[PDB]
Amino acid sequence: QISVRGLAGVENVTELKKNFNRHLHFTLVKDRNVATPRDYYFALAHTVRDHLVGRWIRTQQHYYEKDPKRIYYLSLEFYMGRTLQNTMVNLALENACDEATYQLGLDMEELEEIEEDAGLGNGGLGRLAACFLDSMATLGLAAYGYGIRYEFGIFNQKICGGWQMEEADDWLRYGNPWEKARPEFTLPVHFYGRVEHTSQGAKWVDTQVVLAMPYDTPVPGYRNNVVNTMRLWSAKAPNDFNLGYIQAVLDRNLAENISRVLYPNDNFFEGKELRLKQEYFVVAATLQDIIRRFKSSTNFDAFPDKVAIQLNDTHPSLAIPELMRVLVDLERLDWDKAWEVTVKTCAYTNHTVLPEALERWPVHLLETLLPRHLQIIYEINQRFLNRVAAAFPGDVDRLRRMSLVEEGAVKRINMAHLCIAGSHAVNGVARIHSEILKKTIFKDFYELEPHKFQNKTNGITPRRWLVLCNPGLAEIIAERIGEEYISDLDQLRKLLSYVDDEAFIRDVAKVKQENKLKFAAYLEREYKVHINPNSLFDVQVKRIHEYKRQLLNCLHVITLYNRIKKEPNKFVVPRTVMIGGKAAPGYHMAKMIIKLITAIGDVVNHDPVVGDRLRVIFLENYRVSLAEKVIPAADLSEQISTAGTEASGTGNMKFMLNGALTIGTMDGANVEMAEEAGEENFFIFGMRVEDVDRLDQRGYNAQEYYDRIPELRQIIEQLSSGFFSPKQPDLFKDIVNMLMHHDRFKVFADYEEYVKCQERVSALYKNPREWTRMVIRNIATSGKFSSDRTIAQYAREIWGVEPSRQRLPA
Amino acid sequence: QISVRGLAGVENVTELKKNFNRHLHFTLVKDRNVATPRDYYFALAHTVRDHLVGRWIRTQQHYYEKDPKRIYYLSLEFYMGRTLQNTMVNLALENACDEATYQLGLDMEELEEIEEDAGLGNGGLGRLAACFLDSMATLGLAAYGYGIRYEFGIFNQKICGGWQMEEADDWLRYGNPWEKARPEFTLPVHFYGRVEHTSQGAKWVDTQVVLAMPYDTPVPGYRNNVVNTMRLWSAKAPNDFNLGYIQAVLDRNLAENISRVLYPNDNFFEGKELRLKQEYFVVAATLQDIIRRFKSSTNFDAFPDKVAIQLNDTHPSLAIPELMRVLVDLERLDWDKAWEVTVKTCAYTNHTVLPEALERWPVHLLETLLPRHLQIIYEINQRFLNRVAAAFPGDVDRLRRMSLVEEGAVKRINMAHLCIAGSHAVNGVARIHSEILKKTIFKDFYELEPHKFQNKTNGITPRRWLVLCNPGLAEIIAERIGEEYISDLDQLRKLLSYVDDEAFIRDVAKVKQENKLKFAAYLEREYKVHINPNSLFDVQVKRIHEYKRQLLNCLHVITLYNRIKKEPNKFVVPRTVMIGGKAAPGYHMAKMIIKLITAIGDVVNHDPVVGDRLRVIFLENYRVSLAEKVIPAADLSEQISTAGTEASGTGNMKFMLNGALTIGTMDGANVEMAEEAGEENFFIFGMRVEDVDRLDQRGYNAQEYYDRIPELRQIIEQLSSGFFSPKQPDLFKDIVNMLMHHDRFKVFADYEEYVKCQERVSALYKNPREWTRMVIRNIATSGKFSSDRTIAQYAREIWGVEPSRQRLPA
Ligand SMILES: OC[C@H]1O[C@@H](c2csc(-c3ccccc3)n2)[C@H](O)[C@@H](O)[C@@H]1O
Ligand SMILES: OC[C@H]1O[C@@H](c2csc(-c3ccccc3)n2)[C@H](O)[C@@H](O)[C@@H]1O
Ligand SMILES: *Cc1c(COP(=O)(O)O)cnc(C)c1O
Ligand SMILES: *Cc1c(COP(=O)(O)O)cnc(C)c1O
Repeated sequence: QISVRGLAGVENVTELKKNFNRHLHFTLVKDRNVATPRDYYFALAHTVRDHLVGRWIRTQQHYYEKDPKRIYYLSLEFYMGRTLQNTMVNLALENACDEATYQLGLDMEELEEIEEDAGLGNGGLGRLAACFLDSMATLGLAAYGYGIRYEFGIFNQKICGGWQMEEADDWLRYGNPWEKARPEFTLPVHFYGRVEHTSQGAKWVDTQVVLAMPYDTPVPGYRNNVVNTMRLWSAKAPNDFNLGYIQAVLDRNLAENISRVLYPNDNFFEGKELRLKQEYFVVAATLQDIIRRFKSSTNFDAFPDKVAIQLNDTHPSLAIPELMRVLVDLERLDWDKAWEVTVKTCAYTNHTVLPEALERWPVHLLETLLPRHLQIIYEINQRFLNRVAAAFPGDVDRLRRMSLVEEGAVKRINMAHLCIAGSHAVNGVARIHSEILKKTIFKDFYELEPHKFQNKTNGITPRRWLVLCNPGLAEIIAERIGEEYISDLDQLRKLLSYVDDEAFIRDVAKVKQENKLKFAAYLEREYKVHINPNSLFDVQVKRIHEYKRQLLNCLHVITLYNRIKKEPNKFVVPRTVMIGGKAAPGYHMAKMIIKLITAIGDVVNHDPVVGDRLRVIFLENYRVSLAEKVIPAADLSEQISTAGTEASGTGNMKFMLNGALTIGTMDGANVEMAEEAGEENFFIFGMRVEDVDRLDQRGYNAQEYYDRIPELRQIIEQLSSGFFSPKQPDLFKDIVNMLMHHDRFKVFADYEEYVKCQERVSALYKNPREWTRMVIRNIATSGKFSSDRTIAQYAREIWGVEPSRQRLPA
Repeated sequence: QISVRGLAGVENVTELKKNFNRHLHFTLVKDRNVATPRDYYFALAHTVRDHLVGRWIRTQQHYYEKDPKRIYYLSLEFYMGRTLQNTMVNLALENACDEATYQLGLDMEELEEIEEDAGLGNGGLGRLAACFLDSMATLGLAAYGYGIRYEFGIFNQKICGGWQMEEADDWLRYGNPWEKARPEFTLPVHFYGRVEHTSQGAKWVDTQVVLAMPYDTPVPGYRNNVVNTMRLWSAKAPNDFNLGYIQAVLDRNLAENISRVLYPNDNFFEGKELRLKQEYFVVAATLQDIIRRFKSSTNFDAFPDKVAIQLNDTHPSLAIPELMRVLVDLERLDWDKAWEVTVKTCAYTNHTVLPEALERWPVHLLETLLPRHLQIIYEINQRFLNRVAAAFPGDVDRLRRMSLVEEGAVKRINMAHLCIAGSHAVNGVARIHSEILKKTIFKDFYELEPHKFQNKTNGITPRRWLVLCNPGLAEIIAERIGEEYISDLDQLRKLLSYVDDEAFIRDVAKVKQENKLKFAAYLEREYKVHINPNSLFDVQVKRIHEYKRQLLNCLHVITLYNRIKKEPNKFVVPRTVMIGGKAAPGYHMAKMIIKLITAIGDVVNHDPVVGDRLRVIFLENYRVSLAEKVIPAADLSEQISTAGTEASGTGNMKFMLNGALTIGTMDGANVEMAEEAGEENFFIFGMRVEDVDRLDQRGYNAQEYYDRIPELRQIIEQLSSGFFSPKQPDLFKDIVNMLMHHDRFKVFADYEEYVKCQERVSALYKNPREWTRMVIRNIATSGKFSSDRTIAQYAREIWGVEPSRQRLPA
């Protein structure tokens, strides 16, 4: 049908049909008379997986011959989403499979919709890991994603009476055709025990053994015939475990709990033992595998020439003491040689400055669970503080601040401190975030070792986030400038010579309108809801957080509503305001914000005076596959975090790529997005980092804003008095109370400038041609925000390897 | 190589090789350079499974068209063993696959050895279920095995210092290529709750839901292109289960525990709630499926014309009240019509008379877990006792004895009573066992309803138990009388015209000697043990039980040893005495007997005076796949249960078929084996049922035998004084104490006649020609003991269907 989906050759289509019927019969043991749409999805999945297999085997083979430096991306989260369309896109099979399925009387798009998201992540961080694996394969890096195969990923979100309910994400119920179990490479992981000191050094004994069983998932590069590996570990009890009889077998479930469930906290730390078990489990099994692969090339001087280990935040920080433990206790290297090897192997990406998100593990937990690691951590701390003392003699305060060990009621290990000490590179995830690291929380570490601190601004894969989710936009771009941009997104700048071309302006607006019609219909079908598709689609999709200020958005929506009620017969640009995201299940305030969003919707959507001029929709179960639908349908991207809180964001980039204008604060990658497009092509409002600091010094008094802004007082009096909760007048007293007395994120301080800036968005939306021209200027400058740029920067400036776009032979 | 293994056609072999290489590449994602023997086993498994798939689909299709009466075999146990060789045998692929694997440089026999037993059973009962499924498929019956997919089957037995240690049977670690998950036919099973009475009858409410997910395993018939289905249920939590968040997800394991582990008790009842949950789970999910399939043919008068349900002992007795509950509470049939349908649908096989094996469930357990079933059971009891009262007016004692409800400290339901009341047929499993049922424990039920009581003598499948385990014997038989006997074992009588043929006598002895050489070498390799293969192989393999009297065997072995020490320089027929079996983990006395067997071995095998004249071997981890090796190697079958305790036995039949002579009591199927071969071709000794009864009336005084038999006193003084346990002189005081004061199974009463009969075995073994002639007379009369005869009898006399040997088209 469309050019960027590849060729449907007569041979290819015939062969895809033969193999689809072979899998339906032999693999699924179904005839065509009893097959369900789900059997047809599986037969197709198996048929596309067959095209991966040769490439996967030849790629892993090639890495054995050439023995390049190996990259190990350690993450507790890989937010993969669906695999089928991504595989077809990257193998150029999409049109062939459309054709082959059409000739068997099936709709490929209907079968695509039956795939479960691999939801093994919370949001930005897990999804960055997935975009990275795609970019590492596209750039021919010998890269491995290592993590945990959670039985249950991020919970499925139901709304009941406007409240979030959680349901278990049973994503493996029907089987995962993408993974290959490798039970033959099962490795032991040790817990508890105690340290004995001998003549021959320290010895970790009386440990409980958990087995780590790997599942390999293929990661295809973009048409380069490279297939890298994501290895995920599953926890298994040994067969002698507890071995009255019955209970011993049932108690195997204590050990297997380690890989049962993803912790559903976004940008928050929960100090639970099961979480620390997950962190050690992935580090212990991964490092044995890394070392096994290295020894099949005694001499560990070459280890950092053959191995880069990237730590995705501090979640796998134990990789540092674990590598020391293996090198010192098992390989019998001296401390200093082992440490040199460790520092040159490890690098640490920091993702947040929020105090409540930084991992600070109580010493009593590490003492019980990982006694030897705690000894190695104390020893690291001693030798690290001795270097601080020598460089800053007499600065005892620096020594207390830089310590890996925090003093207090409970002693904690600062895992971030451990990562900086044990890594040759520390990077933030956007320029402003990397600057904030050097000026604030890591100032001391920066003054000791300025050379370690880098920026690597985040990116998104234009494969999933343009070609796959927005084929119509991909196509009209390819019509003008060819296909090369999909693996070289900087080529999108060539679109600037088309901002005054009438046909291109018409095609960009037509794709946007088609995406909106398609998404409005998706809402009708799956959730019986009626939206005007000629309205401005104002979309805020991201995890529910105080710092991301969904509440600021709520205040704008109630402001629009109050303005309609006051002057009902005046023209307003119509809007569908859509807010979606999950709250962490124990995050009371995030759960109240969801409830307020739905409560606003219950009042606004049923007011006859409002008409189809204002709709408020809570998008249920926001996840990777809902993002692929709603991002392409959006007109306005809401990126309205308080300046200095959103380290980068990646949602922002997705919408820039897909033809939405951004209303945002000078926070995270928003700053670099505005720099690339021009400030005049961006709806920037609100405090800078500098202004928030000025407010903090004098004191944030919310009362002042409530007293000076009559429009804001009206909203607060409405919230307080039960305008939005008639049967429960005090339902939202916690929200009012927090906004008035304990707002860390200064929602009221940005209110006036937000509402005024939202009027400028409406004004431009009245002028379709100038809206679409500004959209073109955004799409055209979105190249920097490709994960291909990000990974090429990690590769050249951290890992010491050269990316490549050269194809492996088929 | 050998004729009964089928043709290796040039096309067949080429095609098996192509598909083996296709599965190694596409299915296992291995090249030939990294593949292990286990990858080669899997590629072959997948290649043979592909030949099942067409036949399976066409068979299930054919049953939908023809809509024959359906047989449902409900068992908590299917002792399947390995599937690969069985599939090849029944599809005539064995020589083709040998040839195809040989040409790829692999040894098929080495790959066969890598398959895990499906050990979803304890022994005789579970293995009867497996032999039955094979015979039902061979006789073209529309039959379904229904059970539980236990994650852990019968434990792996290790011996440490002569003691049994249990290890978890992780049989699914590497995957099961034989099963097909059918998550789309998942059914709810209810537990707990309470009964509400309405206008519209009774209603079971506030229940906990467990999901039952079926796994289908193919059951190929012998070269008739029939493939029946074994459906096993797996327990799954619903996604709203417990739905702080983390614990709710981890607590899903409470529901999934139902199908986690097989209870490892043989011929013993443990009244545990988890066991009752397993019993309801398989019955609830199976009956919904049975009814679903019936409704795709309102009118339940025809139900028993379309459905037979066979209960394998009382383990699925809840099928009776469950069928009533569905018919009365859900389908709104009146009680009497529902009961008529239930009785005509259900039939009950009894397997034991041992009091401690009969299921008697406390009322308080049924009250809490299955409140509605208990109400239906009380109602059954009332209407049943009203018929007893009418037929036997004034016999209040009969009423107490026949009650489904036993009075006492705790009230119990007698599940056997429920089965007789709710079934149109009750059968024992050997003629003497069926007679004992009518004269003793079910006398009262027999006098009320004589027409219900049948015999169906057990059998074994000659496919697994001759062709598969003993190809050399199968072949020399096929040389003389053709192949037809494999599906018509009565044809073995034709071998009687060869008892005086010298070539046949030579070939029978050569196969036996080859089997013994092959088994002696298996012992050397896997367990570093050195046996004389010219010795008589005296084999007792079965679960470790007081009633099966391994101890009587021990007494003979110590007698032989004491006779050698007294007269070292006199000739004795050399023997390898091999005893093997598992003890139930909580069965203290069974665990002590294993320890005594190994303790005898430690003394006997290390005495230089004894030489290679007497060896005692404990065969570790006795299971279906060890039975396929040791049964063909045996000279003497030990079937020495106390008369009236072994309902049938099936081991006995396996050895008769495979060229071993039997030393046994007139117990179980031993009686009919002796009748078929002639008493003169059988080593019968000991008390009959009549003699045990005579001893019971006067009182069993073990002292009397100890006082009169000096040889026996010597053994007891040796056991007591620590002759067999030097460092622990009192190790075996429990064994001596039980034999002297509390022996329910009268070991000493059979001792004298056992030792004298064992001398007659030795005498005949000195005369190879007359031993082999007696062996021929045994093999020749073993036809009755085919499970094909058994199932044809169930079919004609219980289920009301005609067996068929006609092929489905390929
Ligand atoms: O770099 C990827 C994204 O990382 C987000 C983040 C920071 S900390 C964090 C986290 C996620 C799960 C469990 C614990 C912490 N996620 C962070 O909040 C986003 O700004 C950023 O875009
Ligand atoms: O009919 C098959 C075999 O059944 C054996 C049996 C009786 S009761 C029983 C059992 C097995 C497992 C759990 C509970 C009871 N097995 C019984 O002990 C054998 O004699 C007989 O051959
Ligand atoms: C990209 C993405 C995110 C991250 O969005 P932010 O706006 O940067 O928080 C979260 N969830 C999903 C499903 C995503 O695709
Ligand atoms: C046949 C068989 C049994 C039953 O043997 P009995 O001697 O009748 O108790 C038990 N276990 C296995 C593995 C069998 O094959």
